[PDB]
Amino acid sequence: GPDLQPVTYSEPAFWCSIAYYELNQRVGETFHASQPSLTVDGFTDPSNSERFCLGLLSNVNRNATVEMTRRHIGRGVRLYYIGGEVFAECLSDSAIFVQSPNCNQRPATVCKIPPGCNLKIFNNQEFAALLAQSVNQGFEAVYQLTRMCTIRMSFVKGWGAEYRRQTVTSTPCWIELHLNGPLQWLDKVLTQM
Amino acid sequence: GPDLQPVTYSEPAFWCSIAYYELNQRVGETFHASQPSLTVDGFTDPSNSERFCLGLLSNVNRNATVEMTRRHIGRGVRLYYIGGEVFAECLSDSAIFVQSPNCNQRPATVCKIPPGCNLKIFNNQEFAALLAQSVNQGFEAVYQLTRMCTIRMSFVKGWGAEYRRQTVTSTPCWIELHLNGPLQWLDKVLTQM
Amino acid sequence: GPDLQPVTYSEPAFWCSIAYYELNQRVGETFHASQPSLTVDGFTDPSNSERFCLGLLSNVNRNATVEMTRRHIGRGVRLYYIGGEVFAECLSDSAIFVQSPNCNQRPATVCKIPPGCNLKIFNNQEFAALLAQSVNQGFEAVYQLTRMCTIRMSFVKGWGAEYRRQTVTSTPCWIELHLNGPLQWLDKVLTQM
Amino acid sequence: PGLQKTLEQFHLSSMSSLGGPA
Amino acid sequence: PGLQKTLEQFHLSSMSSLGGPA
Amino acid sequence: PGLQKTLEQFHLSSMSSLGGPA
Repeated sequence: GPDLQPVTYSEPAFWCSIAYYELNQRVGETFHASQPSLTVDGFTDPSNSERFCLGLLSNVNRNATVEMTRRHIGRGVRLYYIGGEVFAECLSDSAIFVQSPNCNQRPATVCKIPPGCNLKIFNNQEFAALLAQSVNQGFEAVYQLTRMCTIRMSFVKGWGAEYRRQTVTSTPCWIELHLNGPLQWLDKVLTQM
Repeated sequence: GPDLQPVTYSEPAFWCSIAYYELNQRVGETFHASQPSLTVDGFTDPSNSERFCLGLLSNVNRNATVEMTRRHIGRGVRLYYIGGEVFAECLSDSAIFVQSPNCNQRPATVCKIPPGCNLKIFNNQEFAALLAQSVNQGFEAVYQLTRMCTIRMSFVKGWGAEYRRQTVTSTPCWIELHLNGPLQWLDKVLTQM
Repeated sequence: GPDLQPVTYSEPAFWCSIAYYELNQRVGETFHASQPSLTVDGFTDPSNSERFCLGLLSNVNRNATVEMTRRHIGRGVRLYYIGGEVFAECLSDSAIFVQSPNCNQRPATVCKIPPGCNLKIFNNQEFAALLAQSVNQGFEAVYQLTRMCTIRMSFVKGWGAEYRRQTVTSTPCWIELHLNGPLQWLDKVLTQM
Repeated sequence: PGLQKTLEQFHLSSMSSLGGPA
Repeated sequence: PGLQKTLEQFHLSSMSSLGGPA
Repeated sequence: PGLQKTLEQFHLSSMSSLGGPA
């Protein structure tokens, strides 16, 4: 057996996974989205396939700054896609902040979404174009394209160049979104490098 | 779209979730209980929907004090509910210790359960009464009612005012129970504050 | 009720679970294997029941040494069993390193698997013989037999006596395999000690 | 309003069940 | 080769879907 | 007793399977 395993692809049961963080620690289980629309909020429903409720997640190493920020998440953010493009809507009373390398390519730019705004955060056509442009740049170049399939968002507090908090590990409440569809296409290119 | 998403409720497939800790680090996956009765013990069955077996969970940052305590969990604790009340039974050879803010309301009191005892740890009617009493106290008051839906328990070693270990993060083996039903009712009130 | 709960056994839906680590921190969700054959690689497919893809897992506390090692996992390791014996095949361009107390019993010996090799890592008959030999050695002796049902493996970098990295917590990329079948048999003996 | 209704539903369901508002 | 094919498939599917290569 | 039985069952099942005691 000098050949490798035949690679097969099955459609993901979830179009994205979301991991919640407080400062630099994972908090709670990873949320998986089986529906085209979902909301990440600060409430306490643990059994809604369309709601990732952060208010019920406990953290015994949590300080008062994180505790106060959690109370301001409120209605949180609505995440849903149309076609090959993903977007985020701020339902909360406080703003939300987004770091999307796929959006920066069009590299740490953090964008505010004021309460009530509807903003786009991903375009799969521009990712495929970049993925096509990256195959010429080597294996390690394409391998680091995972950053384009992941989107980080912070509630209430911002971070980056325009803020005292330099990194996302300094924000009290943030999430990391993984786009499973594009990750599969990236997987097929990586296996062919 | 100035209105929010229509909120719907589906009955939880699990009446509680349990997270295991060693000192202040999460160890292992979160256990979800689909049956009315379950036991958390120190044995090694990974595939029993009625048993959360802690002996198979590994922790590479584990000291000898935690290792020794794990060997004394034994038969552990039996957790099951009747109606709207949850209780815990000590099947182990060593005692177990419980911190229930819902029980303290009737705020860090830790109660021993000697080997062989059967003790109640939650009353949903008293929680609803407090939840009803709390809506008048503001949003932040009700938001912190999640502490009443969570119950922390330590094996073998105790903590609190009567012990050298001041906090639960100092105990070698402890678990955190989340009551999903009451959390949903709290969610509905929070969305209406 | 002075008697304990009647113990029942249901066949595990997964023959093993795999947890990924970077240095001494858990990274990503635990993988569960429902198929007799599986590969742990450094690529980015999140929805293949036969592939544990480590390249999509993110770690915000990750240094450049771990980042560089991740890019060399490549095709990774193929894990599959035949009968009552488990083995590992190195599909990667770099070697892999294995610490198996069940293999050491025949206690930290780390064995290289060069790229393209096929090597066995577990024998359930020798574990049962040891489990039978251990019941005479006391409860605490049998309780520590969980080490024989777990197998740790490192990618690219080795550790142990022959290396500067003394412990597995010093390796940038490693996994921990749990054998659920043998763990159940160990559970039945532990409940009868 | 609808909050007092939810409180009354919960007050009722709390007497014999851990079930949620479904 | 087969890499240019995958790039062309993805270029096509990217226009209207987040679906993978299945 | 019943422990020697379990040891004998496991000794038997270990020869050709990773299956548990079910």
